[PDB]
Amino acid sequence: EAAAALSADDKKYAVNIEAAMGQMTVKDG
Amino acid sequence: MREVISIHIGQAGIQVGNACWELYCLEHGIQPDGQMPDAFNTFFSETGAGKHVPRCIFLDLEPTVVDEVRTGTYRQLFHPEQLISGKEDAANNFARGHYTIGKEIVDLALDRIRKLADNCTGLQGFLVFNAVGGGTGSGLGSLLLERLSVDYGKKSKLGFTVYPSPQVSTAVVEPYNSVLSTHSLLEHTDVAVMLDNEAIYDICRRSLDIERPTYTNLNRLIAQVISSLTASLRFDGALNVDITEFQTNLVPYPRIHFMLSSYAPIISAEKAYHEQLSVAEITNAAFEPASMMVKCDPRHGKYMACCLMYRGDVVPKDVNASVATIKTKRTIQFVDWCPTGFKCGINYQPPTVVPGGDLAKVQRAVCMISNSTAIGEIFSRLDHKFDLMYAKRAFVHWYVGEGMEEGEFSEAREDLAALEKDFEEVGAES
Amino acid sequence: MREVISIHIGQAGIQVGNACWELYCLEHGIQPDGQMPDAFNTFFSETGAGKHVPRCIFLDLEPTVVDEVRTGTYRQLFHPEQLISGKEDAANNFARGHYTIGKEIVDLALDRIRKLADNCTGLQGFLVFNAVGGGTGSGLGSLLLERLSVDYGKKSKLGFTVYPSPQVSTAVVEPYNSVLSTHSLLEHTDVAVMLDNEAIYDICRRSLDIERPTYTNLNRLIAQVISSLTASLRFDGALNVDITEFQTNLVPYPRIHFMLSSYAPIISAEKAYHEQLSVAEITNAAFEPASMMVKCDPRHGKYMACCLMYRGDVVPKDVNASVATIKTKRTIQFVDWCPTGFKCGINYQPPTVVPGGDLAKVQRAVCMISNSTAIGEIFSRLDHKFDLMYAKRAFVHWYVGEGMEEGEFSEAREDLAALEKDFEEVGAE
Amino acid sequence: MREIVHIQGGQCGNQIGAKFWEVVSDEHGIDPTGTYHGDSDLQLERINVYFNEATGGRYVPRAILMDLEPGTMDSVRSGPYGQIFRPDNFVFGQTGAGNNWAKGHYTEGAELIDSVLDVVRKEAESCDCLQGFQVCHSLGGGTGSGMGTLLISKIREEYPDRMMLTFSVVPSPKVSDTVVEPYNATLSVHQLVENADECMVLDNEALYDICFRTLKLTTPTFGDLNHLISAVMSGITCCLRFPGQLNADLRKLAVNLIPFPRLHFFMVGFTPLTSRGSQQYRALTVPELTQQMWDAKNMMCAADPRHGRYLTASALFRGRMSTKEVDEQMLNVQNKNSSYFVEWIPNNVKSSVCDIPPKGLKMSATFIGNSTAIQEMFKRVSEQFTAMFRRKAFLHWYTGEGMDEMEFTEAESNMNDLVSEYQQYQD
Amino acid sequence: MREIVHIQGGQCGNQIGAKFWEVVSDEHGIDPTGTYHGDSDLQLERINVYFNEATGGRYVPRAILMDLEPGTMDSVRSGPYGQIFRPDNFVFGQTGAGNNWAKGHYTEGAELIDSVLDVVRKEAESCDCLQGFQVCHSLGGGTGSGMGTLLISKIREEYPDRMMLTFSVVPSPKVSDTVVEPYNATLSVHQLVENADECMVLDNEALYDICFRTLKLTTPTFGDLNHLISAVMSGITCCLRFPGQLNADLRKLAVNLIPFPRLHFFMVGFTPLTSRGSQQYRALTVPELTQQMWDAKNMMCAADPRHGRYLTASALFRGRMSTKEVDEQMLNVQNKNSSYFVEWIPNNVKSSVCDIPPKGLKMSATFIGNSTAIQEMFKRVSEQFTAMFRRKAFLHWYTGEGMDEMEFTEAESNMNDLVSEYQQYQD
Ligand SMILES: Nc1nc2c(ncn2[C@@H]2O[C@H](COP(=O)(O)OP(=O)(O)OP(=O)(O)O)[C@@H](O)[C@H]2O)c(=O)[nH]1
Ligand SMILES: Nc1nc2c(ncn2[C@@H]2O[C@H](COP(=O)(O)OP(=O)(O)OP(=O)(O)O)[C@@H](O)[C@H]2O)c(=O)[nH]1
Ligand SMILES: Nc1nc2c(ncn2[C@@H]2O[C@H](COP(=O)(O)OP(=O)(O)O)[C@@H](O)[C@H]2O)c(=O)[nH]1
Ligand SMILES: Nc1nc2c(ncn2[C@@H]2O[C@H](COP(=O)(O)OP(=O)(O)O)[C@@H](O)[C@H]2O)c(=O)[nH]1
Ligand SMILES: [Mg+2]
Ligand SMILES: [Mg+2]
Repeated sequence: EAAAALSADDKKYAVNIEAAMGQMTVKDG
Repeated sequence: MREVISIHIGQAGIQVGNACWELYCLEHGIQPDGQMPDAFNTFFSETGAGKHVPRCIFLDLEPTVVDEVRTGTYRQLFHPEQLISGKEDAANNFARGHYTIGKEIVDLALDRIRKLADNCTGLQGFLVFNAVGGGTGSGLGSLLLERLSVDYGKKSKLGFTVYPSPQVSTAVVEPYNSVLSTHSLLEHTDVAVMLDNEAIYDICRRSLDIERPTYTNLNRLIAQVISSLTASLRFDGALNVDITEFQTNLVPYPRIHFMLSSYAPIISAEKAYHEQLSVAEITNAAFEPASMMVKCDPRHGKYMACCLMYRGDVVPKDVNASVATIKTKRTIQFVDWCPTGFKCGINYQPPTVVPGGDLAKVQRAVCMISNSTAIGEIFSRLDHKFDLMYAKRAFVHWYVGEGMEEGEFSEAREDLAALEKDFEEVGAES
Repeated sequence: MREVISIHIGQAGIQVGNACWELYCLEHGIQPDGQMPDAFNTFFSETGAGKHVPRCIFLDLEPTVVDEVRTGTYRQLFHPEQLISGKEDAANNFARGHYTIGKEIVDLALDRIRKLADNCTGLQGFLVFNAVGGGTGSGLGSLLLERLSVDYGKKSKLGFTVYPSPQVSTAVVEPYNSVLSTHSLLEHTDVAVMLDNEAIYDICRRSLDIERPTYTNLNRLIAQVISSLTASLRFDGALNVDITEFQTNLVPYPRIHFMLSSYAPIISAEKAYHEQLSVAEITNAAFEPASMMVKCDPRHGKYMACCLMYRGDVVPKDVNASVATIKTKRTIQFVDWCPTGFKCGINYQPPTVVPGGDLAKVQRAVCMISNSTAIGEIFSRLDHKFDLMYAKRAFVHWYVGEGMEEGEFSEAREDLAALEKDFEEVGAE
Repeated sequence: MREIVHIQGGQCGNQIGAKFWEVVSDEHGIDPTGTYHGDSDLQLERINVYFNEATGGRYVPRAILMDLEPGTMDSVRSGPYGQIFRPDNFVFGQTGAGNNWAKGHYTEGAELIDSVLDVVRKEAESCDCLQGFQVCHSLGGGTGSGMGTLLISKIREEYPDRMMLTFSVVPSPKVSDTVVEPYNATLSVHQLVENADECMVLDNEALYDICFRTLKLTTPTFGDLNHLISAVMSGITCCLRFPGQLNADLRKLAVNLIPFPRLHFFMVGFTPLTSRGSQQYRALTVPELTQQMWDAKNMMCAADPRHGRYLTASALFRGRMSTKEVDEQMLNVQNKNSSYFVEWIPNNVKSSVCDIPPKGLKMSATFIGNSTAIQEMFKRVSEQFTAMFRRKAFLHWYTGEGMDEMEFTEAESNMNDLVSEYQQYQD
Repeated sequence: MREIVHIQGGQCGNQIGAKFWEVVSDEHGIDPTGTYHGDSDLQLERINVYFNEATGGRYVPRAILMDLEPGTMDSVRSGPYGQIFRPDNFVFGQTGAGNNWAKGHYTEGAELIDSVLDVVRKEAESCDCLQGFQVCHSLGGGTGSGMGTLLISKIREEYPDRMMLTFSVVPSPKVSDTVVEPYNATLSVHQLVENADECMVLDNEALYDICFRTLKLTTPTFGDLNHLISAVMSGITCCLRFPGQLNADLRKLAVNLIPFPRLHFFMVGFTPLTSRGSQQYRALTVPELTQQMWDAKNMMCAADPRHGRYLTASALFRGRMSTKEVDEQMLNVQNKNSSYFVEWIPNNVKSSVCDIPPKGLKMSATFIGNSTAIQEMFKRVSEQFTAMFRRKAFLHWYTGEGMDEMEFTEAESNMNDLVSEYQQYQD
């Protein structure tokens, strides 16, 4: 018991913003 | 001792008052913290040694805009408890601002007014800054206007309300809230000085030569008018025109009490070096329709009674020479029963310039505040929006839920219809 | 020379006593060691080579809170057995502190009081601090008030008492021990002044901008009320108001002596710079229910007899002008047959601010201790709780167990019914 | 001092809400660890609207995670920006709804909606002044539709004085993801109009159309689509979190968008979207956002806005703008093509300005439009349900849990009620 | 100068009373050897409540451990913190009752209760002022029930002006640890009503779901169960041994919580119960304490407080707290739901604040509830006792040692008296 104190590539965002939101590096076309 | 208290309700009210006390603290030389390094007595309370607090209250149902005053550049100047907040906004509803949630917050606003009036020796008038197009300004503003009328009875009250424009307006239920507010202003507000946003946008576009005007630029030069219409109390001149003079000279009838506005010298830094600004030239610019602060044509109506306050080095004679040239012009008109129509006020202190402001240092300034029958047109267009819209019972479910009744739109309709009957009748010759 | 013997009884007495003597040591400049680094004679006894000993007994049946003073910052200030402790406490039982466990400590309590009254030349009065809800404050507090009247008759017995709040209390037997001790308070205590805790909670959160106050924050401005009232004896003023002047001024009847309190300047340090200190609206703030020390609205009742005690640079003119305005204020109501309803006592010492205190240093101060008919609403709602509790005979077996009989419940209630009857017919026009 | 209750339900709602708090915590400046590091002091001032203060500078969102399968719950907590969530708010079942509205709403949702109502009331009573009840779920699924709409129905009785946003996706007309969606889609609408004060209609085919035609991304994943929703979902309450020259809460939008209680369906867009090929070629100005804001390509609804007539509108501008430029374009679009707008309402469009833009973006805005074009989305679902109910196909699952065909007739009757009232307003 | 004598009886008493002496020795700061090693000087202020000064600064507890079986004292001395007890207090037997109340009370107790009142009397007049006695025993067993309650009866005859705490554990509702539990429970209740000044009930399944659902541990052992039993008993006497703003001695816990002398049975609950994986998300504020303190799940008795109202409530706060928020939260819960409180006692809830918190934690509370919902714990045992007795089941073991069924009829007569009077005051 510790009641005294605690003491304890799937997402693929592919969207970045540089003065306008676009694509980081991956691909386009 | 002259003293005037000002109240600020609605998102228009605080943001106008942010620029109002920005110029007020600059005329008297006090630093923004609240120390001057007795014209300050009419706007500042001399608190102890070196500390001054403005004699105004800020109040808004929305807790947003109060915090940026509380965390802005005027955190130390204002009194920490004079700033009045709310749990939530009235949300463009006159029902919420007047009945449900403003009621729990109007009584905390009423007692601080009593704290302000008890501190001063002799109060002169009431200034209210609001917008009838929204919920908080129209709702709590009317709610306060009931309370101050019965408590501080028969005292002169002068109002500055930002009405909807016929073209530029930022709310759908905006014609509903203006109609419901006008049923309260006519029987209670003594003189209502009108305001409109895009007329001040237009006076920033063609005069100050800025193509990107914002709300900060409009409220900065509104404060120039407010200081000009209270410039007689602060500084000495030829003809002092106080708030007691302003009502009894300019409102002819109990239900005919609306008012225009003008401020003729509005000149940028580059434009000032070429304009020859004499009393005759600045008088002609104020009466022209392009320089007013509500978009109404005074040619369409007729002027009822006019009042002019001159600031700076104005000799008392070319002001009378300008009046004679004004009255001999056919393009300006007066109603037939008012032969004497001008009140002259001269003050000697020129308007100050805020640092970073687009207004340049001008040695002469005139503000033309006049009753007119052309204010029927800005009330006819706003009523024309309501009648076409109320025929389908649109947007009523927001209103009847929060304490209002369905029929209350009808008395507010005929009250404005009676006002339109008054404006058309009194402008008719006989 | 002038002298008052402050007597604190019970746990609530110690915490207001630890705060009062924290204020008395600053305003006279008494160091916690007990040595100065004229006016101290009324509150301290100069002995030996410049050593100052308080004229106060901290008697309580629980040996815990009194031992905190013995291990606190003020170890060298108070005389050791001048503080008095018992082996076991009453635990909010009236029968314990009055009959079975308090009777063996009263004989030690009056032994110290007799020696305290012997050293002082002229004892102007007694100051009583207790809580009716506590078993020591009710039980031991009553038997001390009984024996003090027998030994020292006709002397002033000024009392400040902590009544339970209507909304908030911390014992279900607080309605029991309140009116059971109140029966002893009518016949013996000369002047009783009420302090109510939840009213102080509103004062701290509305005015002192402390969102989360504690008892130490409550007792510091409770102590500020006490120092303002006794400030006339300590420091000379424009019109001094002694304690003997206080009883003859606000006791119209020997039963009607329960009076309220108020303290006007209540602002923080950051809020003091913006507020304008002037006895115009400082006096108007005292008559507001916000500064009211007991949670009862004064505009239901009528202010019967009022006393104003003023501190600092208050000129006598504008205080007499502010009295004229508040008399014309229809919101404040006075009884018709007492047209003179004010006492104007001004002292020339501004209050001393404690380090770490929530209150700001101010130049002017008002203490409005006033008899009123709206204080009977406190006794009525205290009585209304007693009808619900006594009808089902709850918590009685401890009261009848420890020597105390049962018939005094009818007798204690009969006295409180006599008070509420008196407060109604006298206040009537 | 206002705060918004975000509640997430279903497979669709949980993954979007993972992306929603991903960008908001980044916009407010708090790391995935849980420590505030926003360098701007204006962000830290209004933190209580979406974040509860915890010990050590820690913040936890005012959000719940509600689902019937532990798969979505495990997927949210595994990735980054999922550790910040409340462990107690991770309420979860073991059955799984499985695309049945009867299971989500009545049979297996009932025994575990009392547990989710326990943590909502726990979170609601802890905070000071409640503003709204914003829900992100699905209408064509089974977990977020059946349990969400019952939770929508249950929460309206507990707090009947609060606004509510429904970020609820709609099955696309062109493609489908569930075979038995229009049974579930129609039966969620019937329980929705009676209690939802407003609806934020979304779909997926518009997000694919936005991310391919405008962002020039041939392979968009759910990271791309849910980021655009997350950009919108922060933009609706933009005026609350930050100062602005003309603020607007949820009820400011609510009064300015619905003439009537039953016409509370919207279409939503997000204006500052540039491809990386045209990253340097678009001049970011107030004229340039609004020429894309009112474009039909940028809407996040299946409806074509030019077919329907706009009934109201709303604009949530963010950043440093001159309000004349804001007000001129809104008046310009009303007079350039008034045939696409209403004739019997003056000042159709509402506007607001927030003084703080989102991260990276200098200017941004969010369009909220109640139009008659949402009828085109309803009647596509309505014509599918009638053709599928006339023979009672796929109904033995639905009637097996106690839901009669009489409710199905009531759902279609209310489905026809919406398309009746929008259509003759457009005439 | 208030001294508390601790008495442990039987297998359950000697094992879980050891862990009560584990936490107090850990909180007062004494090592397993017996010397002081605390940080502050506050701990040494009141040591005399639980410990005796001896040679070399060693502190020996005021505890007598007593049972009929020798197996427990093999476990008691061998465990950690087991050396500190005096061996003269280690009085034991040789036979063992074996879950029989008759052997403990009459047959094999009679040669040993005379011995244990010699040991108690030696530590009685050794100290200055007896505040009273506390006992923690078992009711389902027999070596701590029959042998214990005879001691409880005998010390009230000798020392009638002192007070009794009985931290008695009752049989669990859904599971049973012993077959003959309903007999030994009801025969212990009949003796504990007129002899014990107050009683606090602990239930193992009430501990079981707490240690799993709220503490989020997969497999708590018995030591984890006894810790919350040990934690609550230290919260009983927190105001005695330490200073505070408002002090509640153990006589205050009796005179305030008990309206009538028969209605003295309580229920207990430990407030700050958060897991290791959920602590850092939670903000340690007194609103978070009061919501957990009044929760039904947090109580350590078999009763559910939504069934029956609280006649009187208490709270033993420990630490540096703002008493305004403490006062207004109890005011709020009295004003939020006045149905769940007994109406005819105004302001039912008592609060007292101890200025020092326990070790590690900084803000804690200990709820004491004289609720009328605990008659369900009486009634379920009472219906078990009637059903077992009506076939005279398991009776030849009891009546063979000196019992007759007259007491069993009398034991039921006080058992159903309690549930009748507890229900009477609820109405
Ligand atoms: N000239 C000027 N007008 C303003 C300013 N701020 C707001 N307004 C006007 O106020 C109108 C909105 O009405 P308000 O009453 O101020 O809105 P509100 O105070 O937030 O009240 P709610 O919308 O109900 O919360 C807008 O149409 C603006 O024209 C300002 O700073 N200057
Ligand atoms: N105003 C104020 N009241 C206090 C303070 N401390 C305790 N009290 C009050 O005292 C009441 C408790 O009764 P006490 O007088 O403290 O009890 P006691 O003196 O210990 O007497 P016994 O409990 O019988 O030992 C609480 O309800 C509080 O309202 C304090 O510091 N300030
Ligand atoms: N935008 C978006 N939509 C999603 C996501 N996950 C699922 N959906 C939508 O959810 C719909 C299917 O719903 P379903 O999985 O049955 O929801 P359920 O009831 O929770 O099981 C599909 O039309 C998807 O478009 C996501 O991560 N992002
Ligand atoms: N918490 C806890 N309870 C126990 C423990 N041992 C026994 N009990 C309880 O005591 C009852 C059985 O006790 P028992 O050993 O028969 O007592 P005894 O034989 O008379 O000393 C069961 O109902 C258990 O709930 C323990 O180690 N911890
Ligand atoms: Mg507003
Ligand atoms: Mg005590």
